Amino acid sequence: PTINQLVRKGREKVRKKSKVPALKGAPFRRGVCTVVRTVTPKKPNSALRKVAKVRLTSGYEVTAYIPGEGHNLQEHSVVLIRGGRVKDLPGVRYHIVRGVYDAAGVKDRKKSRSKYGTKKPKEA
Amino acid sequence: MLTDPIADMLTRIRNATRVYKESTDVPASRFKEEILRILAREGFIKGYERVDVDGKPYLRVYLKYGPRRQGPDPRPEQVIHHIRRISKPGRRVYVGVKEIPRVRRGLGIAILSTSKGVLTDREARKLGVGGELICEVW
RNA sequence: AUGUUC
RNA sequence: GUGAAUACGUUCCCGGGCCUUGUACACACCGCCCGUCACGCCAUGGGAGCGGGCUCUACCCGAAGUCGCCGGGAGCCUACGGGCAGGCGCCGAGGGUAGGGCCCGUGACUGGGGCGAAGUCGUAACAAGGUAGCUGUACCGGAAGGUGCGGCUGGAUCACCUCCUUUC
RNA sequence: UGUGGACCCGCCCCUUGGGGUGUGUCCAAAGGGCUUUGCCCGCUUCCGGAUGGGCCCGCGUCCCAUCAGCUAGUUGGUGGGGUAAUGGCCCACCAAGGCGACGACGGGUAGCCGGUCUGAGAGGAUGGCCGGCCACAGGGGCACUGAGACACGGGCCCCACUCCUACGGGAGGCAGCAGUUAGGAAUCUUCCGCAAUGGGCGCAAGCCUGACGGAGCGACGCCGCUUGGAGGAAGAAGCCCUUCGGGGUGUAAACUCCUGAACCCGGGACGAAACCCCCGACGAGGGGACUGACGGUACCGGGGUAAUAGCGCCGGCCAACUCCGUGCCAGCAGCCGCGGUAAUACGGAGGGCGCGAGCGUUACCCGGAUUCACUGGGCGUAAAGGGCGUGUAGGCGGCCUGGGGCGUCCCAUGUGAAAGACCACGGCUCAACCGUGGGGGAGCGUGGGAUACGCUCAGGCUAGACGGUGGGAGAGGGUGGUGGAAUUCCCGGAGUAGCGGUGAAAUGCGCAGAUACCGGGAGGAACGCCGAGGCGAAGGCAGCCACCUGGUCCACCCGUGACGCUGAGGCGCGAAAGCGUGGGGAGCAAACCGGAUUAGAUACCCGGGUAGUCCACGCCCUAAACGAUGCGCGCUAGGUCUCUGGGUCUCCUGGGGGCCGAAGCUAACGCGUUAAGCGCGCCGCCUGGGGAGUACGGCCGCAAGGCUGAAACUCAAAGGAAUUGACGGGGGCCCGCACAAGCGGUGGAGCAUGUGG
Ligand SMILES: [Mg+2]
Ligand SMILES: [Mg+2]
Ligand SMILES: [Mg+2]
Ligand SMILES: [Mg+2]
Ligand SMILES: [Mg+2]
Ligand SMILES: [Mg+2]
Ligand SMILES: [Mg+2]
Ligand SMILES: [Mg+2]
Ligand SMILES: [Mg+2]
Ligand SMILES: [Mg+2]
Ligand SMILES: [Mg+2]
Ligand SMILES: [Mg+2]
Ligand SMILES: [Mg+2]
Ligand SMILES: [Mg+2]
Ligand SMILES: [Mg+2]
Ligand SMILES: [Mg+2]
Ligand SMILES: [Mg+2]
Ligand SMILES: [Mg+2]
Ligand SMILES: [Mg+2]
Ligand SMILES: [Mg+2]
Ligand SMILES: [Mg+2]
Ligand SMILES: [Mg+2]
Ligand SMILES: [Mg+2]
Ligand SMILES: [Mg+2]
Ligand SMILES: [Mg+2]
Ligand SMILES: [Mg+2]
Ligand SMILES: [Mg+2]
Ligand SMILES: [Mg+2]
Repeated sequence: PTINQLVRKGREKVRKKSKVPALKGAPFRRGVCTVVRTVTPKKPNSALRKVAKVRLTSGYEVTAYIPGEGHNLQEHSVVLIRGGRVKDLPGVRYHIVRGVYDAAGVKDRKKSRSKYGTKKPKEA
Repeated sequence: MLTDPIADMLTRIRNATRVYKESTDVPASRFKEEILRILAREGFIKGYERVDVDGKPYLRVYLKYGPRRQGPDPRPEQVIHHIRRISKPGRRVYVGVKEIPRVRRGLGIAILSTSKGVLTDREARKLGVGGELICEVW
């Protein structure tokens, strides 16, 4: 634009989009598993992926990935939702925080232990 | 009808220099001359002289170049590598003395209209005055 | 003249 | 051992070479790819309506309180020209009733939309894509689409035109 | 009583209600204590000071225009009321104003600032803690008291909600400190003390003070400190790899010395000297006394133990690799993408890298993002030039001289609080934290000054622009007419067996005589050759004639004298289709009917055919409305063809249209004096693809539809240009028993043999 145009109409400041109505802009959210179930990924990948539909304190029911080999979530398990999507399950915008509320840690886990909510194993 | 005669003058210089003209003609104004006075004094142009094309005042400006050069493309280097209007009718630019620009780290010159006349950055700074940033040259 | 698909 | 026929020609069929051209192909035409229809999931629009929020208009009732008039055939004080009670009124929080505006939520069902490794039907586009394509519009047809009119080249193999250009 | 003050009026000064003055009226007061003819505290009036305030004004202060009109105390006036005070603050009356695209009004969001975070900066984001201002105190209204409040722990009423109740009534407001409960991913002690500093009251003693000073809890944050130090093998064991020699962990450990966090012992703060008391005078000045929550804490001295280490990552970005398990599973994942049986990408091991009382994760902000671009981007083909004129506001404005000094620049000065930031020096053993001092800082006010540029007023010029005269080319537009060719049809003639049509056919026309030929006539549409270029802003415009009419070029250099450029809106124009009312209707021809073609053929080909195509009037307003290139101006080689003016005409000079090209630009293709180059002005537009030119809303339209125009969700691309290929029911050239020319076979029969089954 000419400077006069810029005077008259100016520049539109960007404005940008949450990936994550964990409402409020909370960093986490309590919810209850409504359904726990397995789903299949989008074309390139193939798996039986573990997700829970989750009804939230935030007023919203959404799906959420259950990370870790193995889990203990069932129909009313309480859960901490985390944010983070999965490039592979469409409309899974959130993860479940293992190690919190009714989400158990991941058993036998020994490497990336603090994700996966796993207590430091005893070196008896 | 020429919106910016200064700009048009600077642009006549740049256009001429890019085709290595001996000289060029620019319709005359007192202000235009005062700019050319400086271009000359700082050695970007050999100098100018008033003249009279078809019954009307011009300033014939005498362009200056470097030595002819070796290799493919022997075109002289420009003395005026760059000449750019700053203040312009659509956005006038004014700067007081303490925020006058240092152009190309000393090897360039800015030019301004001041209440003490048309001065370079160095003249103005040493005179203690600001003004309209007419253009910068290097 | 026409004359499909993988 | 004995021992032919035929080849005008290169239009056509299969394969291939060099230059050129278009290309949305590059797993390279046994390529790509379009739309209906069928199935699943997601988010939406519309939807008899229903339910809120805010708001505007008119009308009705109107607390407290300041303020204004009265305080008389009228009580109490008195410092009796006065004051206090008391009475009337304006404004007035709010409330009621009726009709608008805006916003939200929700709704049997329903239009299309996106996504869903290999669904059905045809083959519209990309090669003159086998009717050049695209386009606004209009009619028609399971579906792509077709056809009319006009436009565009982001098409044309040709041709012959005129221009440029390079001759030598 | 009236020092004085208030008020009306007059006078002087001053200039909005400021100061003085005269007469009239009107206005004060409170006592208490002592060692008492003296001191201390109070009381009253006035003047001045200081401090804190109120009200006013300039400028600054977010998103939506899919919010464009708003406004009745509304704008102003007069007179009142009210207040400390101006003011429609409130009320009568009068007038009809006031505000708005420089965004009124409306809707949404938000307390604002010093600062803070980020950033090279400009900017962007933020406004918790600390300071300043505002607002609120369960929601809403209201006043009272008062220097001050419309009052956080005061009051009234309404509403909401709760509590006590003997059922008569009562009571309540933690957004004070703690704390409970609920909501939440999540946020503390119902702590100590008034010793300090500050506040209220009191002569004082002192009382009160959840302000405050401290303690507590929490790695929440920052700074600091520890988990040892020096020695110690060509190098134990274990564990991992292994080419079965080794290699790695690793000087790491074990082990020897050394030091000595914690601990325990002794001692033990500063922060506190005032107020008060005494001398002096209850002044200055000198002297005395009390007082510590933190705390038996900090710290000092003396003893004294080898004494917590974990978290993330090792495919690329990114620093750090091997073995096993696994086998598109389990799983990873920020993006690219890893996983299909040798996976440095999954899980574990060993090993490594990075940090370290922390390390990671998620969320949000800035960065990277020159990806909203002022600094600092773009629109021919990538997203982006408005379909074209005309024009309003606005933005911008040639040459010369003077006046003004608003912009602008300069100087002084005021202001820019403190804290923070920055520099220096200092205090805590350092640092964090803190002190003290120093330099800054745009803004804005005031004074003085400069006048180049911008502005402004005045005069001037003629290079821009318009005009005069004279010439010109043109399918530029409109209305009227009229000319020939052709098609169709009608009436005839003449003549007879087919015409028509396709790849081939048929439908169809034709013995009621078609086709071809000739005469007569009608009617509609379009104008062959000329004809490639020309005109118009675009759309677009083609026989000839006449009238009306617009643009445009050139010449003379004759007149005006910057009158200019652009242009948000607005107005008008706008192909074709289409719509309405009429007309007209030859040819053509959506739809439609027939014939073919086909697997089907709702198409392509054939025969017919209605709207429509034509005209008038009125709509519609779109388009590949294209040069996919906004307008205007200046500047930067040329060559060549062409239209149309001018020229002491073998060339020059202007205006147009083309092709090739200097420099330059461009991602490239390409563009290049008809710019996409170099620049200035102004408009318009873009900001990944899809969703979608869709929905909603609004405007327009008779309707079809137009304009304006999102989001959810989704994808990791969509895309431009050029490159190498490959491909073509593209082209040119060229080959092979490829066809063609031939001769002989296979496919049929028996059988042999290989194969499917
Ligand atoms: Mg991992
Ligand atoms: Mg080829
Ligand atoms: Mg059709
Ligand atoms: Mg008054
Ligand atoms: Mg008051
Ligand atoms: Mg708020
Ligand atoms: Mg930056
Ligand atoms: Mg409360
Ligand atoms: Mg309270
Ligand atoms: Mg809770
Ligand atoms: Mg930026
Ligand atoms: Mg860009
Ligand atoms: Mg395109
Ligand atoms: Mg484009
Ligand atoms: Mg255009
Ligand atoms: Mg104007
Ligand atoms: Mg003048
Ligand atoms: Mg003249
Ligand atoms: Mg039209
Ligand atoms: Mg038409
Ligand atoms: Mg019609
Ligand atoms: Mg119709
Ligand atoms: Mg036909
Ligand atoms: Mg366009
Ligand atoms: Mg060119
Ligand atoms: Mg609509
Ligand atoms: Mg043969
Ligand atoms: Mg046989």
